[PDB]
Amino acid sequence: VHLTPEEKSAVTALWGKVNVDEVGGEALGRLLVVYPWTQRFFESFGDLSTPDAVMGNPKVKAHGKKVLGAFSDGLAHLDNLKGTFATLSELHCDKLHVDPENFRLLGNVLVCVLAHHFGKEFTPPVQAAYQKVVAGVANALAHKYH
Amino acid sequence: VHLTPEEKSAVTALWGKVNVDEVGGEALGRLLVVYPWTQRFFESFGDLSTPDAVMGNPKVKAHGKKVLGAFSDGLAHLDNLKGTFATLSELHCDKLHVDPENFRLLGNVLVCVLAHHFGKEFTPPVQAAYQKVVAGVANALAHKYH
Amino acid sequence: VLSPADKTNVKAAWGKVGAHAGEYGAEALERMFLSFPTTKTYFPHFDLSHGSAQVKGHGKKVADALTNAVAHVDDMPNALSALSDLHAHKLRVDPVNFKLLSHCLLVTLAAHLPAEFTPAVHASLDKFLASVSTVLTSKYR
Amino acid sequence: VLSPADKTNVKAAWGKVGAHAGEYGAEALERMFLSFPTTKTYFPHFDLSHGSAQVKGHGKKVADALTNAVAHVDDMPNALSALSDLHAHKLRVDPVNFKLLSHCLLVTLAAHLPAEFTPAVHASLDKFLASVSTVLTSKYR
Ligand code: HEM
Ligand code: HEM
Ligand code: HEM
Ligand code: HEM
Repeated sequence: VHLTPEEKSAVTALWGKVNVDEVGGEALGRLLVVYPWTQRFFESFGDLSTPDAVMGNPKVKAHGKKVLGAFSDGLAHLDNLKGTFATLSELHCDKLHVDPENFRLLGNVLVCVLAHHFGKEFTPPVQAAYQKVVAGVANALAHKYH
Repeated sequence: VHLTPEEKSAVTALWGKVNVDEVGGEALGRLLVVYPWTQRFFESFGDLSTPDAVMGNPKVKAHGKKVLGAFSDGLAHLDNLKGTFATLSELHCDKLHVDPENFRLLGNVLVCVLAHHFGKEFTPPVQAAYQKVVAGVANALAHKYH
Repeated sequence: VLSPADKTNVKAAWGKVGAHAGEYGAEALERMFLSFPTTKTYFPHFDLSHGSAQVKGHGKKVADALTNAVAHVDDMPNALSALSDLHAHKLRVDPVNFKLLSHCLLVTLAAHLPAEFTPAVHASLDKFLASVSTVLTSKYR
Repeated sequence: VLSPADKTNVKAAWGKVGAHAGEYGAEALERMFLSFPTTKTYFPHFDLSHGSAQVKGHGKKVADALTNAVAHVDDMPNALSALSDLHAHKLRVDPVNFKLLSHCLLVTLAAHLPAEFTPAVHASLDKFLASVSTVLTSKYR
């Protein structure tokens, strides 16, 4: 994506302070709760009937950690998001059959999770940069769909 | 934009039968009538109170052909709609304050006008290449918005 | 929100589809699958090749629902309650997709009913499809 | 549609805003201009610089319209009809922008209400804002 260097420096600075294990569980869990239709991909995850069933569900929480661990790595390659996510793009298309719009939904929910966590620290300009980042990821993830 | 040559060949081929005058006239007219809020940029065109008031308005028409005419030419640079549209980009942003979403709206009205006119000939697959075209145009034009 | 002019206009255009609704429903599906390949994520179990029977069959399903919506234009919500239940709780198609399908149904129609697809008929069906779409995604959350 | 808990959740989350609504409305705006620069096309006649009071002045207005919608959570359509009339016919803001501002408002709230911005409250607020946005664009055509 085309981030300024103060933008990529801001992305990176903050990102360094995020706890991926729990931020991952949190953004995935919030996705399933706010956009319940997204639950269609996770019936095997069990009870997702209530916010607490969802947020504290160990499969939800363990899945969250993978996505963000994956998100965390493209962060190291802002210059090559597409190649970074190329196999994951195919997986999601070809095998999981995930509508790429889910990627944008998660991006926003993520942005909201960061704000929630950083407070004052997630400033207008810091958000604008993350907005750029999550959009890049959604696009790189949707790149190989056909 | 990623067009196949069969895609590109089929684009080119029907484009060749476009009477830009009436197609640009029809396209811009339909926009103002279907999505009436796009009219906010043309009060100085006059009476737009009716589809007929709008379809039959010489201002709509001539603006139609103007737009459609600039459309025609990025088709000559399918490989660089971006640099092809850079100035128009700044002009729509910087001067006309056109919401780039209007561009998407246009692309879809267009695709509808083309079908209307080519009937049977605007096939599933011809539509598909065109959809790729009007999407790259919308993006190239939205390119320089800041 | 369908005005009496809108309703009248949709009744018109749709009556003229008459016999081909099914044929048109399937063509719409086919234009969407090709134009918006992300829509395919929802029919992984359909053979999506050209002239598929699934697509064909599905086309008529959709066609008939649209017809039923036309007939009950003033009570769509009730006419389509079962279908909103279905899309919202079992299918769970992302709301953005309703727009791609609607558009494809617009092109299909435009290309088959030249004369009747006037700027005003076009404005009308567009609002039509939009309300059908809103009704189907009204129970998502 | 807002459920009893949606309402309860929005009455309580908004309640906490209390005082800063205008302050928060202003920031939501700044967040929107910055992240979604295409949104600036509607505010050409404004000062879009950090702390402009054009923006502060506008922010408060927005926040009060929201406070009002909250206060009439049971009759939002009527409560904001004037505002829909306006956005529909005078401002003619592309509907898509309602979704971007709503998001910036959700970001703003989460940034200021750490403790009340729960999954449950988040869900409620998201639906709230979307119904507000729905009311506002209902008269576009
Ligand atoms: C947004 C960025 C995302 C990233 C980086 C990501 C990453 C991953 C990874 C690394 C896996 C495991 C790969 C494997 O098992 O080989 C995975 C699986 C999966 N992802 Fe994504 N994902 C993302 C978004 C989403 C979204 C938005 C959804 C739908 C709501 C989704 C649905 C799935 C599903 C259903 C699986 C398989 C889980 C299972 O049942 O084992 N992903 N994802
Ligand atoms: C989407 C592809 C479009 C293209 C290629 C395009 C092209 C053009 C061109 C070439 C001009 C003339 C510039 C000049 O005077 O030198 C123009 C003017 C203008 N366009 Fe666009 N246009 C597009 C879409 C739109 C849309 C969707 C709208 C709003 C509904 C819009 C609003 C305007 C306005 C307000 C002007 C000023 C015209 C005048 O009064 O001189 N354009 N456009
Ligand atoms: C105008 C909007 C739509 C209408 C009227 C409509 C109508 C229907 C109908 C009548 C059925 C058949 C249910 C039955 O067996 O009784 C159906 C099923 C289905 N629809 Fe929709 N639909 C619409 C939009 C969409 C969209 C946009 C998608 C996804 C891109 C979608 C995906 C599906 C799927 C996957 C099925 C089930 C297929 C199967 O199990 O064979 N629908 N829809
Ligand atoms: C839920 C969201 C929204 C609410 C509650 C809202 C509310 C308001 C209010 C209360 C006013 C002032 C009316 C008066 O002077 O009495 C206003 C004006 C305005 N709004 Fe909105 N609005 C919303 C969404 C939007 C969006 C998304 C945009 C564009 C991206 C927008 C653009 C405008 C503009 C350009 C004005 C004129 C203000 C001026 O010139 O000072 N609004 N809105």
